[PDB]
Amino acid sequence: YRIEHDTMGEVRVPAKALWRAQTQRAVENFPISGRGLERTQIRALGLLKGACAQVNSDLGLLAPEKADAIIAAAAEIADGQHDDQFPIDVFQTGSGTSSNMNTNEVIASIAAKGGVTLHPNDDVNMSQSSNDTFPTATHIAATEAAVAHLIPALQQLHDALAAKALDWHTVVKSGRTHLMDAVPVTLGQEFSGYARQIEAGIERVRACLPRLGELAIGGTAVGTGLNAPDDFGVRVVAVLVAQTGLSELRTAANSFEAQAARDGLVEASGALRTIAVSLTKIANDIRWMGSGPLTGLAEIQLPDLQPGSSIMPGKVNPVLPEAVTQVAAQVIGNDAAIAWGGANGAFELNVYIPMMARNILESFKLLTNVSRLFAQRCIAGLTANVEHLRRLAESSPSIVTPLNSAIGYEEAAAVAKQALKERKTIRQTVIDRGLIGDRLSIEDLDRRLDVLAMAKAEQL
Amino acid sequence: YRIEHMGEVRVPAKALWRAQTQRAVENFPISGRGLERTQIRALGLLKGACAQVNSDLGLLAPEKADAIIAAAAEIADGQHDDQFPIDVFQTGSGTSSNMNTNEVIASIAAKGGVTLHPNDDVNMSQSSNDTFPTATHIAATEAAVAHLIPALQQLHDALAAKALDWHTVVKSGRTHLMDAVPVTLGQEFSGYARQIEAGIERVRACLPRLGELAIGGTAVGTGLNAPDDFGVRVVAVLVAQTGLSELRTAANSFEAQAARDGLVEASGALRTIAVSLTKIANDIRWMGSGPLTGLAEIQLPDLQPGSSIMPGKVNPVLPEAVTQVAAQVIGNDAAIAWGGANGAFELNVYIPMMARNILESFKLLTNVSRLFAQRCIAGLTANVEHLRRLAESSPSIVTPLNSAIGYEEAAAVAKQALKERKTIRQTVIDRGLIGDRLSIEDLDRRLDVLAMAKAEQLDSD
Amino acid sequence: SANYRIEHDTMGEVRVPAKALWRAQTQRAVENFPISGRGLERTQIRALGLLKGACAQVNSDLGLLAPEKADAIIAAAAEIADGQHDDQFPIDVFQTGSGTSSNMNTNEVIASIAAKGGVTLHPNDDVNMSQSSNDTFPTATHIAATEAAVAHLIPALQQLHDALAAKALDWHTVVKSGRTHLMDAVPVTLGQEFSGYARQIEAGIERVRACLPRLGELAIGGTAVGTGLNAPDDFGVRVVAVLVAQTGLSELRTAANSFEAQAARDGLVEASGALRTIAVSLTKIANDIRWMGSGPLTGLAEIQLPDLQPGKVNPVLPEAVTQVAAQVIGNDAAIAWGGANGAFELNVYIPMMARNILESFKLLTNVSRLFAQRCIAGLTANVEHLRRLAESSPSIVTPLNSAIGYEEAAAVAKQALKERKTIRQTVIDRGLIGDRLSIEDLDRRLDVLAMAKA
Amino acid sequence: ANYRIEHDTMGEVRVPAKALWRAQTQRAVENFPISGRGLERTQIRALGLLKGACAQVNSDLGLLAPEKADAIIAAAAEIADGQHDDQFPIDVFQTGSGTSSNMNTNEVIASIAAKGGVTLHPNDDVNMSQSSNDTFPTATHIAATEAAVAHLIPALQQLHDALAAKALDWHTVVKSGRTHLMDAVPVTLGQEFSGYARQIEAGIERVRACLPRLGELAIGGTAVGTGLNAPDDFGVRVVAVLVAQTGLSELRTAANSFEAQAARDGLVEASGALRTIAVSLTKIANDIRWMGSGPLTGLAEIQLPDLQPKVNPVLPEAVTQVAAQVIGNDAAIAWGGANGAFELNVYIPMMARNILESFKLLTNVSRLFAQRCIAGLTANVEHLRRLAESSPSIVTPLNSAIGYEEAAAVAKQALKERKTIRQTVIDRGLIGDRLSIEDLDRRLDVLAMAKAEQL
Ligand SMILES: [Cl-]
Ligand SMILES: [Cl-]
Repeated sequence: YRIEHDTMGEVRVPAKALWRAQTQRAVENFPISGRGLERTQIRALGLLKGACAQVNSDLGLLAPEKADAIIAAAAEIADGQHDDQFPIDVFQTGSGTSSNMNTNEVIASIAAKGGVTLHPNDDVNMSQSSNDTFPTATHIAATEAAVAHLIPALQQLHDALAAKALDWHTVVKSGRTHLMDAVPVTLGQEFSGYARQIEAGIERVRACLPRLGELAIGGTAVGTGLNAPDDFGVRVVAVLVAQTGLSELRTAANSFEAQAARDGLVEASGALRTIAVSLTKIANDIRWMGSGPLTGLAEIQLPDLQPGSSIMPGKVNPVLPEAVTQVAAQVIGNDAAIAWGGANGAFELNVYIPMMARNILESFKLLTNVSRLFAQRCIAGLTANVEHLRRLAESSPSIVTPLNSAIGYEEAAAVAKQALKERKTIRQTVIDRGLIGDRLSIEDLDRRLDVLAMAKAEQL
Repeated sequence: YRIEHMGEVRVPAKALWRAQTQRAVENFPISGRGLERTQIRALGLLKGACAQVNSDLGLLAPEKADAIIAAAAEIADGQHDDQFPIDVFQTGSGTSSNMNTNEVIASIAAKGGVTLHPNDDVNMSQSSNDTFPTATHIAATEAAVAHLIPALQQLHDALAAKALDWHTVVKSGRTHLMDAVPVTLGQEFSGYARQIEAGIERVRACLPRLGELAIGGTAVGTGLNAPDDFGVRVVAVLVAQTGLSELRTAANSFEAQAARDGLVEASGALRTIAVSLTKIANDIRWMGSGPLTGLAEIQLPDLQPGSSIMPGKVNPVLPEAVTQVAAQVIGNDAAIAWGGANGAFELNVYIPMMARNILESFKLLTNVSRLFAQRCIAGLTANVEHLRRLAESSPSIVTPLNSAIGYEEAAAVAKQALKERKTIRQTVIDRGLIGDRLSIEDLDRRLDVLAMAKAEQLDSD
Repeated sequence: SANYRIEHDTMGEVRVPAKALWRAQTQRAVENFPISGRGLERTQIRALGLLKGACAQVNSDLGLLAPEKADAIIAAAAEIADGQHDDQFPIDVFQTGSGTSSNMNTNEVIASIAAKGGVTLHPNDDVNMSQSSNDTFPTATHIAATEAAVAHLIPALQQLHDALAAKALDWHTVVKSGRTHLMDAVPVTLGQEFSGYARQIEAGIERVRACLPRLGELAIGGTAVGTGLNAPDDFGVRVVAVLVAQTGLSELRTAANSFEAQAARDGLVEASGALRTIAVSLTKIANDIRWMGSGPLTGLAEIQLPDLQPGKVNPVLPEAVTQVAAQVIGNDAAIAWGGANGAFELNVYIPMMARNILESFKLLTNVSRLFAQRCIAGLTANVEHLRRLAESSPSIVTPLNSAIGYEEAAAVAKQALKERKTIRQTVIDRGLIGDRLSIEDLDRRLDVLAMAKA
Repeated sequence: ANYRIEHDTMGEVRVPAKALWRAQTQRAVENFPISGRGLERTQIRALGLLKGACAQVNSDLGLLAPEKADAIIAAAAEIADGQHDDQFPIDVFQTGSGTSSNMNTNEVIASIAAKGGVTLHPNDDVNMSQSSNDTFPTATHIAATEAAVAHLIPALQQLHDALAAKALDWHTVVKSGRTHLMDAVPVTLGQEFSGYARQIEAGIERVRACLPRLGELAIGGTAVGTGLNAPDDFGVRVVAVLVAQTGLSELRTAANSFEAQAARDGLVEASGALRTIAVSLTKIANDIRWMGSGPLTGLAEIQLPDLQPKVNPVLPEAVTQVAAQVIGNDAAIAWGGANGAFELNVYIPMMARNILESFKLLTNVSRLFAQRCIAGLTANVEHLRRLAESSPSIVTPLNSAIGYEEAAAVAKQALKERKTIRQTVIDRGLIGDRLSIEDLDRRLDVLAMAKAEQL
């Protein structure tokens, strides 16, 4: 432990700590959750501070040697080398000013090790305020999370579902509506439905990016840009785009809206929440399809991933659909916290940013990781019980309707009843009731009862 | 009372519905609230378009189809809103309300001498599962395009007009509710206007999927027992007759019946708009707070006496209506997502509940946005001189004095200005700082609070 | 020209529909708030009428109001309470958040009624004597909610509990396979499952009763801000005594703290949490029941639900129940949102909170009785099918754990599935009948009804 | 050499050489890398306590050899104490029964015992008489009950006491009431704080009211609630040991063993109380930051203690952000709670994460709020009295003498002419037989108008 002195007081910080006094005071002020910023927010703070130093150097406001040291330090933070140097609670001052100062202090300590003296506020925070920085970092992280990680994971899941839909194009089975027997579908058609939900999910995320990517940087304390260069925003954004390749980043359409509100995070959480709703449907159908082996639906077999029960030997459970539906619940909860924070800004500043940031970035992370796992450890290895599915379809009261024009709906209903009673196919029941004659050939019967043709699947 | 038929069922004399509707009436006495006029309208539009297409394809006799088209137009025109008694909380496919529509059409046609079978004729090529969701998405799409977006535009334009009027009305900023550097009222209102403009963008961005219709998918999405092009033909007629260009056949017919994800998506946009409106309305009632113990920045138009007991008091009732509507939209949004997530296999069976909530959220936001615009925003007046005096008295504006008198003396100016409740300018003077290091002209340039707000400068015209 | 008359308030003159019993302030509110198109419910109008009568009674008792005026208010308030004048309450739910407009609606309509019997009442000075909207509208709201809880919801839940409990008794020995993670588990009885459902509803009643000490708190007497200004010091205790006497609801009480009772609506938030928990319970019960009724061929086909429209019946009441639960969850979020956002001496989200909490009580009340009477009571069990499912679960190997150990039991279950044999046959075929396991042991242990430990 | 082979009924698994977990835990490490966060200290504590108690009872009943039971009890005590938290690597977002974390505890106990020369089978011995399906929700409800009783209620009591202390200190500090954000009649700062204190007091009542069901434990129901493979009194014996060790008398066996496993309704109920407390805290914190606002542009009614380093209301901001998180967590909890199927609700680890977090946030921020914000507030007494006297609504007690409509005209003219209400009553010639100047000055005393009660 080393000793430091702010105005006014003495504070002890850990010897290995690169943060300084203001960060240590915040550590002492907010012992609330014990959880600090995630890797992605820390990275984005590093990206922002490097770009700001670049621009301050470019405009002749910051000595090049100082700028170069900030840029080098900030690069180390952005590269994830100092994730342990950010100890401040998520539940901190609502502008995120404490984490902003944490970044400035850590950068100055890194630079000191290379022989360059940096003032955390006067140099590392030059042209910035305690209010346009943390939300800028939040939107960088969220935009990067969307574009570089979530959309590719969703595409991977989409592609897995679509491949199954193709494999199972002719795997006929009974539809279910209201959980009751219905006319035939194919397993491929159902999975093409799941694939569309994920594809629409990607479209939903893409549609929020024009506003998610808006950055407040340059608006300084109240959105007016006082004490910054007039073009600071567009210059900093240009550097960030050039360096990251994230072309979705842009200066805000209105500098006051970009600090008074965090509506872009609320909008984006809505898209994540819709994806959670879709994933809930997909995962719950899939675990119901896999239910059994003997007292359930037994339509498909999920890959085994681990023993199911500490007490019931040999049982295996749909653990990936469970992870997906729990993740979806968490995204829904996080979404409510985000909206609550978003609605409650006042005048020139929304002061729920650290909480909103935690929730939106966690939702991105959970959906990204569980989507890849779902695709790779569950969807890819599904196998269908093809004969079981076809037998139930061919035995269903739902398929007697195309018999009506041959034998009348009365006799069709009798066929339906006897088929259930004897657990027979409709076909065999028609034969056993002696209905094959000049009225109905066996070839006409097989045409009328072609359950795959009833599913009306496009041939390829 | 009349008797019908299984049977036997008693139905009110002047009722155009028949036995199945009356059964549903007896099965679901839950909320006492039925379909809204917009949903009834959409069912009418859909039934008329289906009859047109069945007629075109030679599946339905022209005189039967003509009778359906005439009856459906009456329903769509709002002539029979009292003929749909079934609870919202009905069978989750909306099949009861679908049959309600079929029965009412058949009764209307009967009065014209034409006999229609509610199922075989009016429900021809349709199922108990692709129709109610189609009508829901028609209603929601119309609500978005024909009503909500124009109402939001009206509010945007009213906010933007105030931003323009108040372009030079300088005041102190507030961050964390604490004194901050100068802004203008016009800047704040341009921020509010952007939030509403962004709200319109959000609604527009959900329309490609909100406008997707299930019609043609029949019982499970396969289109069994309908013509293969039933969907595209019905959509063609609907778009031609209504002008609702956003309507389209669904990209995937199973997704369009197994899920209502487009309603969940659209509710998110409405919910974000509710979040924006909460900010805007809160700020405005705080700006209007007082008259003497609050912020007193602006005056809201009086709309009614404030209090049954405190005489003369007037309250920010339009902001209250807006923030209460926003809470309702947030609650409706949670119900919609809950319904959306819980479909099974080929059918989501939460449609009537989801429909009730999404359409009510459209309606509330539409109506309160226009009232907010017209009865509050349009008539706001600013206490211009009060605002400016507070800005000119702020410790936050001494910074541009630093390069003239040093930051230590600037802090002393700040301290003294507060203690004496004087402006910074007057304090600088009262401390004898005006000499050859600082002329009065220089002082006024440095302490120009409007320039500190950095408002955009307009051109010479 | 003869379509309207002129009324006035402190803001000026207002044209009012000629036949309307309301006056200037109601009419302003009609024009200010055309938002949802829906006004106060019957139950809300009743509680407002009841409250106004009770206030006039107490003002009469204390000699503050002339008995002739007091009697006219009490007479008119009773007409309002009984539902004679619901069409004279046109104001939207989404009005000023104190309910000022609906309070004046009641004052003005009472004044107009009393005018027809020859008595002149000032809507503020007489009908609203000793009162504010800020204590009377939350009081009317909590009266309605307390009444909904005690007189309607709890009895409806008890009816549902009793229907569930009767099935648990009737089906006490109907053995079936338990399911966990949706996969084949050890035996249970249908009766045991329904005893679980009954407990959830019983616990639901316990949750509603636990909120009553704060739901029943009334703000009446606090007037403008909670200080009681312009009311007798004992106005609250006296009005509540009249209320208790007239309604029979002993749960109504004066607030513990008069400032908390007006600055916040925390008791409505609290009560919504109990309703939301009940919606969560109902979702589980209804989902299980529609899955048990599923199929028959493609589903579990465990039970048959009564057919209501008009054998493969759609589970229409489970669908109504789970949709109602979704609504209660949505209403609950709206209520908490309004609840959190009070400022200083007043929470101004009351009409919206009232709309949602009263609707949640109504939906749960009505759907629970329907569910109990028209679904639960007439359920029939496919007893032989259920026993066959119980017998076929590979997890019936579980009671052999103490005899052959977890790992060998797992090997048994897997082979039985692979070779399509019973567990008993597989235990035999694996040569496990020996020193530490006999056929007698299996007859004892593999008995599926005994395994359910009923 | 950096790994070893372990096995389960699904096959062989490579496990890090130094790890005390075994095959099923390692499978779960690979199956669920989702959030990157595992069980909390309190959850691992409760799991350790529970395994120890189970071994004690199995020993008592002669079902488990004493030296095996002793080894389990000793290992479980080390886990409970926190010596092995680094041995619990499994994600929160695992199988929804918590099977993986249950086997995590079983495997780590087996490895700890092996070091002392005792061989335990993770299933047959450490998991004897148990399922994940009764033990994981039992450990969850133990942890939740302990959080409520030993941590949250004392934290709320501390906040209540700090607020009540201000209500006393400021009992006669008169100010203007505000309703709809507009000028109302007088209140005292103390009266307002007595309202805040009651909200927190009611919050404690709300937490106390959920304990009879929060404290219900599924232990003994094993796989589905029937108690199969467990002694008929396993549950009650285990609960007695837990109550004795923890001192938590609120722990109890479940009223119905099927409800206790098929649903997690007690967590949903408890979250509702926490959500209500968040709603209260939001009102309290908002009022306090608005009272401290400005000073020039705001209300400037009170001064908040400066914490870093015009002081920003950072603790009210922490409180309102925590409340938002509690509301979010509460929605996640209800969602998981609703979606059980048949004999098991499979959202337990997610529901546990969220309810335990909500307890923790409310506990810690309530203590910080009490000590570092509420206790040091100072009132601007003269400014507050000036606000009270300036409100035009102070005309209200004249209603009985001049009627509502005239009093309204008085308030309107006072505002217009920038005069006091007293002068305006005079200017309008209202002093007469129905209102003397002595009555007027009696009725307009703002402290008296606040009607603060005798102490
Ligand atoms: Cl297809
Ligand atoms: Cl390790």
